[PDB]
Amino acid sequence: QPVAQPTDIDGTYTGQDDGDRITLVVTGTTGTWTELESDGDQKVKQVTLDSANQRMIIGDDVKIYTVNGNQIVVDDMDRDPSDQIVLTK
Amino acid sequence: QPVAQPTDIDGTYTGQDDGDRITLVVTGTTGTWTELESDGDQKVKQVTLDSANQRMIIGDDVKIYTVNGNQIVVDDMDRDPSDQIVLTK
Ligand SMILES: [Ca+2]
Ligand SMILES: [Ca+2]
Ligand SMILES: [Ca+2]
Ligand SMILES: [Ca+2]
Ligand SMILES: [Ca+2]
Ligand SMILES: [Ca+2]
Ligand SMILES: [Ca+2]
Ligand SMILES: [Ca+2]
Repeated sequence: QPVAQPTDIDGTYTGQDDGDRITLVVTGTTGTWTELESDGDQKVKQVTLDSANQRMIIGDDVKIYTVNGNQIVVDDMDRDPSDQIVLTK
Repeated sequence: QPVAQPTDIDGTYTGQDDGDRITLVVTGTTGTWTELESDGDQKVKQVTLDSANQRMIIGDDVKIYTVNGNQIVVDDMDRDPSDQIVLTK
């Protein structure tokens, strides 16, 4: 289904994904997604947040997001739980 | 109805109620509720947060709370909108 998300979720949320530390900074309806690799490099992707349709676009990859207070759960469109990412501020 | 709330909502939320500034600090499942009066006095009440049953106890007054990201909406049990308080971090 498509469930509308809260619109005010400014903050800096962190978590882990396939060994990389993820840092999501949300400013309004946009953001940045930063991955910290093993070697210490970082990959930075621009984010847009579609709150009505629950869509998080990271670079050009479409995700689903769910806001639970300080927690943001990020899912693949097929919600493959092997690929779910949990971020917390 | 009774809708369960996110459990991780640490932060400092502010708003206004009947001319007083309200500051809600949440730590885990507890908190403090501070009212700033006109004369500059403050009234401080202890808070408990019942996330499963959506109940916020402020001192000994029972409220309903709804978490929308950085926003916490606090309602009387009869949800009289004349008495709703919106707090944001
Ligand atoms: Ca803000
Ligand atoms: Ca590299
Ligand atoms: Ca998949
Ligand atoms: Ca993975
Ligand atoms: Ca925390
Ligand atoms: Ca006084
Ligand atoms: Ca009433
Ligand atoms: Ca009032």
